[PDB]
Amino acid sequence: VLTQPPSVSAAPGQKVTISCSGSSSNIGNNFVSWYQQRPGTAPKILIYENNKRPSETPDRFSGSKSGTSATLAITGLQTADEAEYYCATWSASLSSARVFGTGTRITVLGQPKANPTVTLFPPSSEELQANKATLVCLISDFYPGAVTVAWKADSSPVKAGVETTTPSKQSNNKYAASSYLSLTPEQWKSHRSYSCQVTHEGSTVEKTVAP
Amino acid sequence: VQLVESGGGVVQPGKSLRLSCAASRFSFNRYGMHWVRQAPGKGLEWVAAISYDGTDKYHADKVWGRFTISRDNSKNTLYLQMNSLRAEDTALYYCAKDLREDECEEWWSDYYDFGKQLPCRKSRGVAGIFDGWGQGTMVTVSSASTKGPSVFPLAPSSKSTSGGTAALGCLVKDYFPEPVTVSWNSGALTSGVHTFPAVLQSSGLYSLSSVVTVPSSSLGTQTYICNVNHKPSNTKVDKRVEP
Repeated sequence: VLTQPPSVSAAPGQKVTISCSGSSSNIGNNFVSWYQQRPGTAPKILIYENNKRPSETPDRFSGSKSGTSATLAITGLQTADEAEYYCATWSASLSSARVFGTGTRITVLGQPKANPTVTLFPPSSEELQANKATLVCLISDFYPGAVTVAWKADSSPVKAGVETTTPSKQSNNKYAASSYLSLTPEQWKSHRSYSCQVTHEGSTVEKTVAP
Repeated sequence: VQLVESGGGVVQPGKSLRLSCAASRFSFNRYGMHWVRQAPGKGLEWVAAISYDGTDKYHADKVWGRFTISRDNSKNTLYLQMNSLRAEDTALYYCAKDLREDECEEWWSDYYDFGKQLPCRKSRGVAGIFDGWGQGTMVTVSSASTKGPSVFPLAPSSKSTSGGTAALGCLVKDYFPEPVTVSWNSGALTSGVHTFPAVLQSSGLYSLSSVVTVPSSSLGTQTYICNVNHKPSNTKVDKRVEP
């Protein structure tokens, strides 16, 4: 369990922080390291053992830690920092996790933040007679391109049967994405509602449907 | 640090596969080695790890007793034997170097067996943090072949209407391979059209959906048809979407 914000952004040259929270089983008693995965390439080591900097890690990067939460800090935000950042914890000699973060996408803002417009379609009657149920969440016109999709039955979180795409760049230089929830007709008509919750830059949009 | 993964490809569930990693420009036999995977495009997932001498091994629970890690210090190569593959294992597999330069601090007091060498009793151990990374080798696991899409309508309704405009679309589900063309009313309807990129499901089959926004006043008088074409399966469908 290393929950970590999907999106972090700021104007050029501004300071930024990334959080990395979990339980006590991972960093309640261990060490945390950070990694930078840039688009179209493999991850690099950024920071290891809470706050140690390699030679070719710019001094703008710095790590911190407290309780069951780690924190990476970036100063003078620039294009070279646009990438995917993961925190990691290898307390392996005993237990697992053993796990990486979520993690976070850094973005230098070229325009104001745009929260996503969400539309949720229920299963078609044509599909239900084929003994199949599929809800469709359509996420569009958001910036920066990174969202968190959480599906709900009543209020229970469901994680089984979810398929979510990675964000894609629209023609208007914004982003889009879609999430599919596979279901059985029983489960569909059993619960009084199903919801599609999208979090983005601290804000959240929610849509719901029912039989 | 140079690391080169190899031995990935397409295989059906239940079959096996042997990955290799060629290490160079560092004292390979002094460092532990890690295998980690990354599905396109989710987060990182640690798979396995092995100590510098290969006596201590580690495996995640998802892969336990199904995957097995090994190494050959003689040839500076790392291996990962993957048996009984599943579609859940579909990912890009990286090998990674461990930061810690390990050493033997305590030996046993008898040779083995034969070969006349002394096994190490106690070591510093794996750190275990991933210093260097390779480019990764891609592994696909699915019994998915050519297959035509099932097209279901995404009907308009109160929940899809706002400000006089209504949203309606089509769901193109479970097809392989890529791509599919989706248009509306034989190309007459272009304004307000938005075709989202497909999702690659665990089954190895693709699914997408095309949605269009229209005046809700046009419903009942204007007909809307989504024209799907998947040339590989030679399927051409024109599904009429209605309330």
